[PDB]
Amino acid sequence: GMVFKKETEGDVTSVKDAKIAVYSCPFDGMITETKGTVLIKTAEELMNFSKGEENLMDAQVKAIADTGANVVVTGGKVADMALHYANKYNIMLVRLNSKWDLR
Amino acid sequence: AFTELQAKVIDTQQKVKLADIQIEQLNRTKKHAHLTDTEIMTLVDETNMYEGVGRMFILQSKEAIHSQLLEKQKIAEEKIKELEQKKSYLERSVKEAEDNIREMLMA
Amino acid sequence: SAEQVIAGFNRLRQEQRGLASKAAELEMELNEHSLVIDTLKEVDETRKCYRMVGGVLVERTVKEVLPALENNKEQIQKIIETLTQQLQAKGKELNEFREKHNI
Amino acid sequence: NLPQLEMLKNQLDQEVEFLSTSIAQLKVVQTKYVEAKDCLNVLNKSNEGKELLVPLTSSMYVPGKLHDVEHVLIDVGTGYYVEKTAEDAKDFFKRKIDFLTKQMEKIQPALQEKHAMKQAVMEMMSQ
Amino acid sequence: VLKKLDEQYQKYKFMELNLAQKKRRLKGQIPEIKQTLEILKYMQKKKESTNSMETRFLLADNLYCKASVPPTDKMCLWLGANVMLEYDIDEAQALLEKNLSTATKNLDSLEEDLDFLRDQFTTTEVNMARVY
Repeated sequence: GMVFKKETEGDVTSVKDAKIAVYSCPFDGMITETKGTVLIKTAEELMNFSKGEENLMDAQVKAIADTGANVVVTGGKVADMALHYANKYNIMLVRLNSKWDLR
Repeated sequence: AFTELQAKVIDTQQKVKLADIQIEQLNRTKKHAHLTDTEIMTLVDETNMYEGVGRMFILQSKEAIHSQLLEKQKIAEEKIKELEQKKSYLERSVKEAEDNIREMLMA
Repeated sequence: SAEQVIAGFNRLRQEQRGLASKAAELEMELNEHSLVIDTLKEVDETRKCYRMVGGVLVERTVKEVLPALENNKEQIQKIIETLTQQLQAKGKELNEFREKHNI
Repeated sequence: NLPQLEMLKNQLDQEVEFLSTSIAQLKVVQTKYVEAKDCLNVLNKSNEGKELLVPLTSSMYVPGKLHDVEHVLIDVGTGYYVEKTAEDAKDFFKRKIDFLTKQMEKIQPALQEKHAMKQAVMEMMSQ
Repeated sequence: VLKKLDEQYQKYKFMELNLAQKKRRLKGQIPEIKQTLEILKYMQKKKESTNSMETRFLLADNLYCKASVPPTDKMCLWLGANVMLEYDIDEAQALLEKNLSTATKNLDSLEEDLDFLRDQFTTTEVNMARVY
């Protein structure tokens, strides 16, 4: 059966009979640099964008848990805020995947 | 040569586009002057009625204001005849001349 | 042929811009009907209310000004739905006549 | 030939719209000149004494009584007070109406010149 | 790297135009409410300013008729949308002062928050680009 070299992140699937959700990039990771006017005027909207980002990936692992899939395949990188809700939801995660892994 | 007679009927087309839009105003000004006459012929309670053109509103009795507002719809009623006769005339001028243009260039 | 499909979709998009001017023109007026009917009810209505627009003042009372306020607000929200349905129905009609013509 | 004309027809489109907007501005200027005569027509005919609601300021009206209908202010110059009678005031309004018409009349074939030249570029690219 | 810098330059510039559509509507409200207070607070009424005064009425924008004023003591203000109510000085005064104070603060409190809503839009579009 299918052998994936990529390191298993989070706990194991809830069932071995799980529905396999294969996604190109559901989870992200944030870093930025100087803008059109360099280094934007506040850090409050940086905190305001960071709060909805966690509740976004909270609901992403939740809606996969609601729809029946107990494993998510991430061709993009793993978010930290996505990760600690995925452990409680008992859904297995792949940290990263290449072009051949998804196809 | 034949280039000059092409541009004459093309310049006549944009005069029709000016003629088409004048009738849309003058039909609206007749009915709106009729519409304001209905609302003052609606009330019977008060003869007090203000008319004006700017932001002035003079105090007059309403009955003399009706007959003037009867004349307001009527002049706008008078102009839709002369424009539509004109608009048809400029339409007949360009379109019948357009029959001359294309069939003898393609010939 | 595929040119009758890709050009007919351009025809439906241009009617979405022809839909765009008429409905939003009425939509700016209903919010003016919103702000007027609230200030009249809060202020004293025992003294007689008039109707002042550009060029005419007809000497009225509160009982004749009040119902047309609620009437002209309700007429606008019906037409902006009505103007949406008619122009979007027109985009459906021109597509099938282009497909039956150049076949 | 053709790449020059595709740049050329796009330039004349702005030049129509820049002139036609200037036509639209000057019609507003002569609009109040028509409007001031028609206010003045009611003034001499009615009488002195009638009550008017005039703008104290924006959207605020003050009542008042009407007197001396045969003497009016005309605002000409750079913003200067000119007292005239009401009879000479009608002549100067219609003079300014024909003046603003004259300001648009010098633009008007040149407005049509920028339109007809753009159409000729559309024909020369087509021919 | 300058390549990450170049993408954030264009995404910052395009979001400036969406702010200027909202500030100018906030700008257009301010002088109109400004004319209401200063003309009223200087004349204060025919009543409060001690009977018959002078006037040159606004019939049009260039045609002013000179007359003697004396009205009765009311002001028929204009609300809009087929509504005129007759008012007095005390009702018309405290209302417009409240609309005077807010229209500055509607311009002031938003123009900072629009500058950070632009900064939300430029920051959001670049982090998704670097990941996927």
